[PDB]
Amino acid sequence: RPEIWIAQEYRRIGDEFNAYYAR
Amino acid sequence: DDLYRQSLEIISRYLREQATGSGAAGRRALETLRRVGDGVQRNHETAFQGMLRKLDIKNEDDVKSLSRVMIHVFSDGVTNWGRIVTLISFGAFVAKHLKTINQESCIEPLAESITDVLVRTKRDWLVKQRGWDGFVEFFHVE
Ligand SMILES: [Zn+2]
Ligand SMILES: [Zn+2]
Ligand SMILES: [Zn+2]
Ligand SMILES: [Zn+2]
Repeated sequence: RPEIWIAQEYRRIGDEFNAYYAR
Repeated sequence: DDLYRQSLEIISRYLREQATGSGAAGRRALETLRRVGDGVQRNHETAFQGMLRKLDIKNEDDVKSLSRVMIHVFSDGVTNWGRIVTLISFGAFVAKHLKTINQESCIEPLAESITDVLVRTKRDWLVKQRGWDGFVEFFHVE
């Protein structure tokens, strides 16, 4: 499913930015 | 309402600047967005290209697909600002591609799908963060 892959990419990048500025 | 209109203005202004090259809480948010959103795009160009392909946006009004994925993103019950900034930054990448394939593409239907997902579906979370102030403080660097 294209939508699962797009969602996962968003979260991977989003959470990485989150972690970076959280720490 | 205020939170919707304020958010729409911030997200549209960012999206229009990005595509073309051109309150107080809103000016702060816009500044933060330029710095962080640009960080996101650079370094995730290849991922963003890949997502854009798989989404296959036909035109400025082809947002239904983008809405569904954005809803999906949040369906795990996790809410944080890194994700929100990522949704908006992808929004600007898509806006730039829209103008390169049709120079008088309106960025508005896109800013609206993003604002809708964000404000309708995370309204009280945003209100609890004190809106765009939480965003500004989160990404605040010294
Ligand atoms: Zn899923
Ligand atoms: Zn990936
Ligand atoms: Zn409109
Ligand atoms: Zn503040």
